[PDB]
Amino acid sequence: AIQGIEGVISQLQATAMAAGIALNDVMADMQKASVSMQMGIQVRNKLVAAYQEVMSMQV
Amino acid sequence: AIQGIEGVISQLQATAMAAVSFAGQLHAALDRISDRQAAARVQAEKFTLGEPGIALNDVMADMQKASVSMQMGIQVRNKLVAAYQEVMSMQV
Amino acid sequence: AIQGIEGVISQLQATAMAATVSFAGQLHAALDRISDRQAAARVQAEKFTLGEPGIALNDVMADMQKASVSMQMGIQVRNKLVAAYQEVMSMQV
Amino acid sequence: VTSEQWLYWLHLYFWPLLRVLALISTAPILSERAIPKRVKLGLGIMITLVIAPSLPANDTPLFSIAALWLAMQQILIGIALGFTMQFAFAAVRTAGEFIGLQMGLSFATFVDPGSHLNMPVLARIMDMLAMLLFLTFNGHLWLISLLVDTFHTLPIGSNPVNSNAFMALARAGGLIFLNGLMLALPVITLLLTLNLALGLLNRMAPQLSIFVIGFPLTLTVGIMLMAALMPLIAPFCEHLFSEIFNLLADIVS
Amino acid sequence: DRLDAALRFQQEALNLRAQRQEILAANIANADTPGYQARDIDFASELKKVMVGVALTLTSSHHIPAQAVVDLLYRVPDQPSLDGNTVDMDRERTQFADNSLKYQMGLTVLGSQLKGMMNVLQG
Amino acid sequence: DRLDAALRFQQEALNLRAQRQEILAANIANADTPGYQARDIDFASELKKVMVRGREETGGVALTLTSSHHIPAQAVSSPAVDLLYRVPDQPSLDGNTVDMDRERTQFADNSLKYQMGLTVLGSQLKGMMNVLQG
Amino acid sequence: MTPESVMMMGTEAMKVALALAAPLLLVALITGLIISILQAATQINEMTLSFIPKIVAVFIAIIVAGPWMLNLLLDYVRTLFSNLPYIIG
Amino acid sequence: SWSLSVQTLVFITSLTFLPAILLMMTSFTRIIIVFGLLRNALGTPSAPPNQVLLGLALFLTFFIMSPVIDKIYVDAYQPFSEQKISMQEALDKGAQPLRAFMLRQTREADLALFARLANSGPLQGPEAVPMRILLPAYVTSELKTAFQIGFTIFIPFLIIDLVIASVLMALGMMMVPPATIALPFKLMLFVLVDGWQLLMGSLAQSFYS
Amino acid sequence: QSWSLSVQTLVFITSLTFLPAILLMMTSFTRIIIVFGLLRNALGTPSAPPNQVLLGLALFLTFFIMSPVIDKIYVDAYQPFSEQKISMQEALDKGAQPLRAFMLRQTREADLALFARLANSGPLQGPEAVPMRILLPAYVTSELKTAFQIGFTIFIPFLIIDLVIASVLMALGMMMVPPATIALPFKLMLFVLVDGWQLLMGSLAQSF
Amino acid sequence: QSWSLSVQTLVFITSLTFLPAILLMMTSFTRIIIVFGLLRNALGTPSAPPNQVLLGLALFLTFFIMSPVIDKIYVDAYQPFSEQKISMQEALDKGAQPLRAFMLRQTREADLALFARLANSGPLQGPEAVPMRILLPAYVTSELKTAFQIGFTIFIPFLIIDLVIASVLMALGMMMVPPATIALPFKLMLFVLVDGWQLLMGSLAQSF
Amino acid sequence: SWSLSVQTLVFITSLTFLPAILLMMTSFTRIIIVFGLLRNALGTPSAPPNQVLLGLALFLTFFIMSPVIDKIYVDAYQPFSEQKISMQEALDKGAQPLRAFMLRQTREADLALFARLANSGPLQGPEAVPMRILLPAYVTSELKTAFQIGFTIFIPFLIIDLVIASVLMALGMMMVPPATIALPFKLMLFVLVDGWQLLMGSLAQSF
Amino acid sequence: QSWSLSVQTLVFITSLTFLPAILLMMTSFTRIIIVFGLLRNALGTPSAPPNQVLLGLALFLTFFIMSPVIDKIYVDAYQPFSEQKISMQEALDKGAQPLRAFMLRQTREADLALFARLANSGPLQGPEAVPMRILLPAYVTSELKTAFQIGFTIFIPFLIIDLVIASVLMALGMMMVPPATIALPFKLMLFVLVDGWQLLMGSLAQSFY
Repeated sequence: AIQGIEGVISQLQATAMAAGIALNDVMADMQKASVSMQMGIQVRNKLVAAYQEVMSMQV
Repeated sequence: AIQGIEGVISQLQATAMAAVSFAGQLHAALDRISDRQAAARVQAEKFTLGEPGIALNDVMADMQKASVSMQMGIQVRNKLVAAYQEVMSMQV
Repeated sequence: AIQGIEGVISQLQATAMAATVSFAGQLHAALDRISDRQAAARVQAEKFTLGEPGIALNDVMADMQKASVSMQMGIQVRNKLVAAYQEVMSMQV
Repeated sequence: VTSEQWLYWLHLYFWPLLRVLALISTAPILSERAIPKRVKLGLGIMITLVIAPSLPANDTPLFSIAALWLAMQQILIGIALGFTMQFAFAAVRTAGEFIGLQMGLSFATFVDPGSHLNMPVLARIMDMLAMLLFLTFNGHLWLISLLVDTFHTLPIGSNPVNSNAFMALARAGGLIFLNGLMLALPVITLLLTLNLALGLLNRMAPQLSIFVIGFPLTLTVGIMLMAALMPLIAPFCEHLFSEIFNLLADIVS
Repeated sequence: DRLDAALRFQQEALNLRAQRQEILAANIANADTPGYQARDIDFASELKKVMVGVALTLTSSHHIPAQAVVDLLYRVPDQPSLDGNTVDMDRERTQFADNSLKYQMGLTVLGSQLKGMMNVLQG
Repeated sequence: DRLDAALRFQQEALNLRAQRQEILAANIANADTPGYQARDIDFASELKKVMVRGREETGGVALTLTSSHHIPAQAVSSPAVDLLYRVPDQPSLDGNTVDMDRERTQFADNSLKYQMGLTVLGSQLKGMMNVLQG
Repeated sequence: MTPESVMMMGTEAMKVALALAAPLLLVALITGLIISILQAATQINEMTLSFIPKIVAVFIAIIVAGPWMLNLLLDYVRTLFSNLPYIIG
Repeated sequence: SWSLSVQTLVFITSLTFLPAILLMMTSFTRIIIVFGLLRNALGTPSAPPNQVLLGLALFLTFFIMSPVIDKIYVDAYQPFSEQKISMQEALDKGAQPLRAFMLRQTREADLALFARLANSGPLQGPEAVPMRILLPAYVTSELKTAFQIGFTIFIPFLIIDLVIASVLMALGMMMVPPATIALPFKLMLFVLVDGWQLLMGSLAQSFYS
Repeated sequence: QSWSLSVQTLVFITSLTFLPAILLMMTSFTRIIIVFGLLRNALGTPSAPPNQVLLGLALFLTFFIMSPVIDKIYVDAYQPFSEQKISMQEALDKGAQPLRAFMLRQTREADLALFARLANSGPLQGPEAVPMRILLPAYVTSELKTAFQIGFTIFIPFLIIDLVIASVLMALGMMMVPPATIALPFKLMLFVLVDGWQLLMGSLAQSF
Repeated sequence: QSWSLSVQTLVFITSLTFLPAILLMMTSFTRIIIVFGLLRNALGTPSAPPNQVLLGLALFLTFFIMSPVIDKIYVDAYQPFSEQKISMQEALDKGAQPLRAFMLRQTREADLALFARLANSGPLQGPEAVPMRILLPAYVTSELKTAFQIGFTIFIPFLIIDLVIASVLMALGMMMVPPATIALPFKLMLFVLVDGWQLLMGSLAQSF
Repeated sequence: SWSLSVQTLVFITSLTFLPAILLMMTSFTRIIIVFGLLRNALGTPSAPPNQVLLGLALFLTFFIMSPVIDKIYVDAYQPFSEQKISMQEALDKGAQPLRAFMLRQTREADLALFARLANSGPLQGPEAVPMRILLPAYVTSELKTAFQIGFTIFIPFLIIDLVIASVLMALGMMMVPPATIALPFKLMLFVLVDGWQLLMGSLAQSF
Repeated sequence: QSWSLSVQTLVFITSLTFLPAILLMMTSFTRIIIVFGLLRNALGTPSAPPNQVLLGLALFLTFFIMSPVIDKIYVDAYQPFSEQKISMQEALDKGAQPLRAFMLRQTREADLALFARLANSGPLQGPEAVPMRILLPAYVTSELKTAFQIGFTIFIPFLIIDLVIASVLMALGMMMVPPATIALPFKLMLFVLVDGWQLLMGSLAQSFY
């Protein structure tokens, strides 16, 4: 993109300043997605529990 | 329906003016697996029939492939159900 | 019974006038289907063990395996129904 | 073939689900505990199923601090929307509780503040009347529509944020008081006059008045006054909802 | 039952293979009988016929249910014997071995179908 | 990213095991074809190569399908692995170097190593579900 | 369904509450005022003797008009529950 | 059609979503919300135990959804069981009576909103609405109807507390809790005016009207 | 005709899942537990006897009340079924009779009429024509109504004590005291001098 | 007659499941817990001693009170069973007797009569033959009544203190001064001075 | 860098203490106590719901932590991506702004008490105060500050109540309770001066 | 003599469940939080600091108080455990002794005597031979009594303020003025100027010594 090339030159300025599919793949990505979804569910559950504990307060 | 064809022409007019999904993918996978299994079964029945040209090697290999595909479908269903149960267990 | 014949004539009058799903009825019909399949396979094995002509061993084994598949069908449906009922009844209003 | 790329679908369906569910758990009527949890989760899931395919999918991994920042952003947006909506019901509850306290309904708070003995029954009456009015004016549909619309204004992707904007929501805490005063005003003032009248009676022969004649008279007068004042809340109800909604529209951006 | 319709073809093929196996072994056993004709069945036609009934009605409990109760083709002789026996050793030995092999194949296919139907259910 | 990087070594080793077993099965299939030099790959060097630079394919191009009625078709495709020749043991008049003892020993060894990779990857994934589950 | 129907719902409800509570409150108020004016006439002032007849009067009020309140409130609730499925939206 | 293994797999998988069908596609939500709200109203948060209310709601839903289930059985389950309609068409045939039942009880505003949110084309008649639009519209309409019913239910039980507090306050007993006095009177009211028959009949009419 | 033993085992072990549901909806557990909770609310203290003690006591009371019905079921269904004299389905049908009679004896007519209206029932006839799926919700509704009727009159004496104490305290002059605080010991005194627990169990048992 | 080992361990684990019910309905835990809750309510401090502290105190007091019964069960029943002298059935039957005697010692004859008449039991000669299904609910009811008696009696000194402070404040004209704020510190002082905690625990132990 | 699974375990475990972080480490206690005392001042203990007060305190806490959140983003969020610093050196580096903020808002007396409670003699410098000594001292300082702000809020409402009672007594009334008369005047004073916005401005200025 | 690794892991994880019980009945926590539960009552604000703030403050104060006991347990018992010079049984026997001494020094003799008599224990030669079953409930009883003593003493200055304010209000003829609302800000004044929180925590810590 024109804006994409703008971003490339921006990252160059940043550097300046700083100075078919098989079962093997199907199953592995399937498991990885299951793991990531479980992680997201657990993190959200922790956040929701913390929020409800905060809001169940008594001021 | 007459009103149904009216709706079809209306959607065609909509396309004129203006100028696949997960369930669809699962349906496609189920159809593919069932079609493979039916093809293997039909070839096996043809061999059992005595019709010429059908080799036992191909029958047995196709049955093997159909079994593997069925097992793949079973595993996908198992996981999918597990993920759905995990999502529905989330406390809101 | 006298009252039983009264009920028969009452059902005949009902048919005259006429000229409803049941989940319990459907479960009873399914359990009957499984039980008669198992009993038919068992009786076939009975006759084949007793030595009666006309019964084949491969048919005996195939009928037994069909009965096993039917019972597994029933067990899985039972598991799903019990899990659904428990999850519905574990909810709080 | 038989790809079914799972990460793409997960990243497409997750963050809109997080934002929708964050709004659901805090938005009034949609956040009431009487709804079973599974109903709320299913409503969020179905709304996300309808909305997400049109949105551009994000590719940030769930196993990164960027995912945590995204989740925090969605939670902040949802709770901000729900709470800004809840402010109006807070104002109505305040006005009702004050009318009830000028009724003398709960006199034990003036002597024992927060002593496990308080019944703001008028506050509850007007709170549920306000909920009924909000249901009638289809405010919840609007809330859902605005939850969808805040994407175009603020996309899922991590975007920079501002400051006094938060103050605005916090400064909305003034409205709860300011609008509450007006609703009361149409009744408390006359009640005040009534109390003033009772004072004139006590300027006569000492004692023998107040706590024996004032309470029943003022209770009946408050009852019939605000029973007549009931038709007045609905225009004020729409005014409160419009204030909350356009404040949300102006400040969320 | 739908379960019968799926397994009907293989069960009928297995039963027909067993019957033809019995017929071939009877041909082998009666090889020395003078005047015995070697009989056999056409597997495909009989399989069509079996693949392509009315249980009497039981009004009450005492009523008794209905009680239940192939065509043989002569083999074309190859060599003329003097005692009228047309059984040829080589032809029927090959047919016997082939029928044994096909019976094993049918058992394998039927077992695979049942095992698939089972692993669909197990869980 | 982190989870993808942590499980990438064993996943790539298992994929390379699969490709090596495909090659060994091809060698076993062509064991009686006259004039077929047995092919095999150096597992360690190719594994490190796939590790540093991602997996690539010789061609694997295919007809594009914009419409829903376009007929799908793909041309020949194969990995970017270096197919090396195995040194023959003893000469043969037909001219193939597929020595069956070597083929079956490599087949069994690759089989066990692929099962080992499956065991390691499954253990890691459970070792992670154990943490997440709650 | 319309907000006019809702606000009417609240008004009629709370007028029913007013009708239920008006006899008891008015009886108590009249008794208190009478006892107060008698105290003023007699020049007697104790804050406890006005509390005595009020309880008796208010309790008699349930004897006399209690059935009327019980019949009015039940009729209101019965009509509300019967008309519930026609004001649904 | 699908192979028998695939059909069995699909049947077993679809047996899982029964609670989802009961909660998001059935009359259960309104009844359970009304019961929870009524229990909140009478002041006994643990009175009819959750299991009793759940069983009553299940029986009410079974009695209410009877014509829809009958139509599904006569139109979809009967031809499917007699090998006249394939497994992948029985679902489509049976999803129509449930869709009609969900439509009648839904609301225009919700339908318009969820037709706009999907960026779908104009829907000139109800016959062009897909399930992806009707599902959440029906859910939102059911939630709003249940909350309306519960909030008009709540009014008398708060009226009684209001009058109790006012009467207590007339006599100067300012330190007497009003809830403890009002709870027996609320129970007496709910006993007198056929508390449950009227509520049961009102909910059932609320569905068939 | 009889079911196979595997089918019998499957049905028998599946039916044990509805044991809490049977105990709650179909037996006397609901009324007793509701009355006990209301009495706890009426005592002035919300959790004086732990929920566990009340639940166990209600279970024992339910067993004692239903013992005649259990005996009738055992004589009619359990004993002839275990001796292999009747089938499982016929045993269940025979054993449903005494429980149906027990449920009918405590069922309000209006509840049964309403739930027959909602189930499209037309010519019902004998009290012995009501199906189980119609009889059960009517019984539950009648039990809830009866429990509320018992609770709101259990509340009466404690309200009397509360009002008397509040009136005496305020008329005497001490209007700043909390009447409930002084009233709670007197509520306990009234409950123990009347033998409230024993009399309450007697009344609950004689309500059937 | 001796149960096989697998049946024995099945019985043991199933019985271990019922442990809280035995603690609540067969030991002295319920009465101590009720008295502690009423005492906490009586001081005007609804949450000063955390529930866990009072539960632990009640558990330790129950263990100390029931030590003689546990010793009798060990010596007479459990010890021969652990040395394989007697089977599990007879060991349980022998172990029931000391606990049954303890529960009969602390029950009221009226409640026993109520539950016997309710259960339609035949005439029973002496306390030797009374079924556990009859004794357990009667013992629970007697424990509830005794706990309420003790709590109501305990409520008296704090009532005296509240009344005297309210009267002292009222006689001074202080009409709008609430007496709870002044009474709570003096309730604490009264309970501290009389060595209230140890005295009340000693009184509870002595009543058993 | 240690194992990814251990990192996940630690992250999810630390997610549990989020209310502890909000209460003990941020200022949330101060705003919540100020809101409670202000509600007690107006004489209505249930006029704004506890939920609304909690959410308002949450929004105020988010704004007043926005500079510290920005410093955390600069020192921890960004360099964790460029991998110049990560895991240990960074979590502590990101927690450093919290340490600076809590040192700023903590009195010296509380820190001195909690040090002599831990026998930490050689604590000489003021930028190396351990978290164990810094946290409860900060909480106690927040309690004192919140009580002081609550008293300052109390002063005008107490003045209004006293004035109303004095005028009632001077006018001849001896039985009329002044709370009923003074409540609407308290509200009209609170609204007219726009008490809420100045209160939040002062709280933000109070740091 | 040492336990097996499986048994050691089982015992450790099982004993990890008793952490709240150990904290309440064996450490200082019981005396602290209870006093807080009374202090928030003395100030006139039951809301006060939130419950979680007070609980965590009590937890930190408890850790600071038991730092010497924890250090002694770590040195005498757990260090040989980590450095393999002791078993789990001997570690459990040895590590409890400093905690037993800490519990005994705050245990009133009367309560200890009461629980001995109630357990029918034989003649205990000296403090060192007191069983834990006798020391635990006696320590809890003495802890409750001491906490109530501290709370009642704390209740004094606020009572002084309330009495003075009420007397001033009544001496002026302002009889209808509730003095609680007036005296609450002055109670907050008293707690602020004297540095009530720091003084109270210092007093508690010194009391445990």
